[PDB]
Amino acid sequence: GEAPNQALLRILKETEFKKIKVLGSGAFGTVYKGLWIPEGEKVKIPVAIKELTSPKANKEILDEAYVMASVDNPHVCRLLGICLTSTVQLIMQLMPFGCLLDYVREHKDNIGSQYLLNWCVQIAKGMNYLEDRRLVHRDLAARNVLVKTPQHVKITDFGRAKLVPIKWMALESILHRIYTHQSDVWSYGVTVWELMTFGSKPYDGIPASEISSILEKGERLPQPPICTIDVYMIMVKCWMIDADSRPKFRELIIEFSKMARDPQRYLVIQGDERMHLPSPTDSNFYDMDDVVDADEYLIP
Ligand SMILES: CC[C@H](C)n1nc(N2CC(C(C)(C)O)C2)c2cnc(Nc3ccnc(-c4cnn(S(=O)(=O)C5CC5)c4)n3)cc21
Repeated sequence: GEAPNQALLRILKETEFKKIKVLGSGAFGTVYKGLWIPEGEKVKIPVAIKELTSPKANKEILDEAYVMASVDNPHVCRLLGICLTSTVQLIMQLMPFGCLLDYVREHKDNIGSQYLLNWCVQIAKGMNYLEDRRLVHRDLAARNVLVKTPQHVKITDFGRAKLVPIKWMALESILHRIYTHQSDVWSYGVTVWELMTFGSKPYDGIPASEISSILEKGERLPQPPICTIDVYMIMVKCWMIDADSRPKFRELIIEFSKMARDPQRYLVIQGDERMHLPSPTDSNFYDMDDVVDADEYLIP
């Protein structure tokens, strides 16, 4: 059959989690900001703690734990461990800049072409990795891309990942519930559109029930003002009826990489290049002592 999944599920003690405060709540559940202080290791890891006491809630979150514990890529979010309390909690890496959707909306005036094109390469890299691991995300959107640093993004939310977000879904998925890596490619094109429009809602005001009809007639999301025909043509290719005619994620990495070498040729932004976003070599970016990021804290 398939290859044995030898990933390790780390059961973490409640007593090892300090300075807990709410980051956000919604349909997704509740995400808390915390500090993981393991054993006598002299490390304080900034963490995010997710929870959806119901047996069906524990089933769904343990399915997300299963997928999230099985992934290992710089552009994908890995599970650090789980905490078994009244409800099952997922322990993950704190992404200080939150989701990419809210980031593009709040920092629109300082987001340049190089940042936008790099985010596209990075999302495609993480997506290609999921394809290698034979995983179909089934919920790629700008809301599910987290910002570690303005120059480093990662894909998350494995609640729907396998081996309804209508406005992000490929037409085969809306009509026949068919999900493939090529259906994820359609969602990637919508994710790209969301970025290029600085967080615009796709098909705003249009009800979900009308989307399938809109797509069948031949209607697609419009060309963002900053997008050259070069960038939009890539988005359009992700939205073709025939899934096999859509680009492969490895081709999106190549296409956006070439473009990111001359970003002003592919994205037209007023007051470009001069736009600055916080870097790790800048003041007040970071007890403070013994703080180690999850990407630098390997195994026990
Ligand atoms: C995505 C929204 C979630 C509430 N959230 N908010 C953050 N903070 C906002 C705060 C400021 C204001 C300072 O910007 C940063 C934040 C930081 N790290 C992680 N960490 C991770 C890591 C891996 N996965 C997840 C994860 C998985 N599912 N979800 S979700 O269901 O909340 C997603 C659909 C929104 C988050 N979170 C998640 C974070």
